[PDB]
Amino acid sequence: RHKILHRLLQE
Amino acid sequence: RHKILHRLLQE
Amino acid sequence: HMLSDEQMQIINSLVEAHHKTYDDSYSDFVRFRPPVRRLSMLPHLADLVSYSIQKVIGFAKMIPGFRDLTAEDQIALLKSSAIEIIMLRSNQSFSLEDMSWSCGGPDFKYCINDVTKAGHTLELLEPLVKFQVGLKKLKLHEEEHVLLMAICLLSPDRPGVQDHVRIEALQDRLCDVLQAYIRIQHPGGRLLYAKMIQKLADLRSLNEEHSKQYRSLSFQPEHSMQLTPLVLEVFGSEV
Amino acid sequence: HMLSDEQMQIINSLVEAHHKTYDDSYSDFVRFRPPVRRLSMLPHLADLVSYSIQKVIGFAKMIPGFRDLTAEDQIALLKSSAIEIIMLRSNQSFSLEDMSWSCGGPDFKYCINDVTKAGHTLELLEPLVKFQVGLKKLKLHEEEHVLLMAICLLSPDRPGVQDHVRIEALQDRLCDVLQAYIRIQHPGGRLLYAKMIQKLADLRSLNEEHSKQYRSLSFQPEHSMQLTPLVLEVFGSEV
Ligand SMILES: CCCc1cc(C(O)(CC)CC)ccc1-c1cc(OCc2ccc(CO)c(CO)c2)ccc1C
Ligand SMILES: CCCc1cc(C(O)(CC)CC)ccc1-c1cc(OCc2ccc(CO)c(CO)c2)ccc1C
Repeated sequence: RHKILHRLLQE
Repeated sequence: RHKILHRLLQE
Repeated sequence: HMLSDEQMQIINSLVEAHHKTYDDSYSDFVRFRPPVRRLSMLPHLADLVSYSIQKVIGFAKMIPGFRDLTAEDQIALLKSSAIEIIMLRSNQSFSLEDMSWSCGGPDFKYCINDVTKAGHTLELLEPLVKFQVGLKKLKLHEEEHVLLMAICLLSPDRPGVQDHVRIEALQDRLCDVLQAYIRIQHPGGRLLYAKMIQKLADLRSLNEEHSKQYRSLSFQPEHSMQLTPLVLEVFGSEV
Repeated sequence: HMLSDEQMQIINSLVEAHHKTYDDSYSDFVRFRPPVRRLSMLPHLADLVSYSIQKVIGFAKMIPGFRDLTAEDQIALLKSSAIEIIMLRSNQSFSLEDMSWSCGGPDFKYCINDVTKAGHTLELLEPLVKFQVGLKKLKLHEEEHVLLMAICLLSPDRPGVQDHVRIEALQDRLCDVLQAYIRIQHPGGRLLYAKMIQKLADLRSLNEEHSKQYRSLSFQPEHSMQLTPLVLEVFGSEV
């Protein structure tokens, strides 16, 4: 479910 | 279902 | 008339975001898989593109409003626009002289030939170069160039988008500042805005062409294994 | 006694496979993402490991019998043994002097420090180096070393394996040639075989340790995005 995109979009 | 492994294992 | 504080605050906000996500020294390129002039450039360009996606995301997170959109919408916009933001931002390094992307030094100068060896055909490269040129000619301002990227990323007419209302607004708010700024700050830009939109239109065709070709390559594991997790995820077709 | 034709035919078959999948010049390393001495080595080592998986596969496809096994079994064996074949094959470049893996030149010489910056801890590195040393000391022959790799890859006691019968046989056929060859061709190898098996035993613990740590890293997308499609697939947990 878009692992990387989510991580990069938060922070 | 292991796309790459299959391709590399054939040929 | 003259821009307002809000309109300006946005311009400074976007410009700062771009400077923060676009390194003029290109010093990070040395860390990519080395270029090799049978898809010998695929590794290096895959790393270039992956790296660029990261930057486009960082840029988006700083666009006023975007961060308040739903995580789902953020993704929908990225996955569908990213490829276009990359084509737009790459122009900053495109050189009309040698008709190429001159980045770091000689190693990071990509000719129309180099780019051929990455899995893409003239069917895409021809219009792409055409695009870069026509755009390079608009000699846009850093503020106009940065806006254009924000307008393209905040296009509500993208598949997967839910809140097709709030986004439409944000884009509208961006499109004005551009029309205003040009009217006020760009002498001879009487026809610029309209010309810039025609560019957002060309980006859809390029987006289209690249997608077809990307699928083709993406299906052959001997080629997909050369890509990166981020490139596969963003350019993938998962919902 | 003395080896037979069959036993020998296998030895030449394995040895040829190894020479064909292990480049002594290491010239391919220059094409990996450059090493950087916060997981600065992860990119370069990920590419090293990915590259190695490719070789281990090519080697397996040439082991007599393996290719006749079911595609499913081939995968089961690879996914569970690959990491061990890599530890075994890397020994060919491990140097007791500087306690490191000296490959191409100075750039491709990995110290215990370098390897630390790839996401792994001493909890694994300590026993690994320990393993490399103890093994380097057995001064095995190219024929013994090549066999050992084939015995490890044809271990039927691996999860996912179906035909736990046919494989058990192949391994047996390999284990003999080793016991024979040593008996006949390796003076002072009266205790070698037994010592070599103890090594196949240590490989299981290392395999174990690496798997735990791999999961840890693998779960953090900021780290998994640095890996390769092949590494993710082979070291992944898909069934
Ligand atoms: C729009 C096309 C983008 C593209 C996609 C791919 C893949 O589709 C191949 C499988 C994904 C890695 C490979 C290569 C390229 C590709 C990349 C190019 O790089 C321009 C280059 C890229 C990005 C930037 C900043 O983000 C800069 C500096 O301004 C230069 C120039 C031309 C092409 C065709
Ligand atoms: C057995 C450990 C293997 C490993 C896994 C990983 C990852 O798990 C990190 C996420 C996957 C990329 C990163 C680095 C390594 C790792 C790699 C090492 O490289 C030895 C090196 C590798 C492989 C070969 C031939 O295939 C040679 C030449 O003989 C040298 C030495 C020590 C470690 C810890």
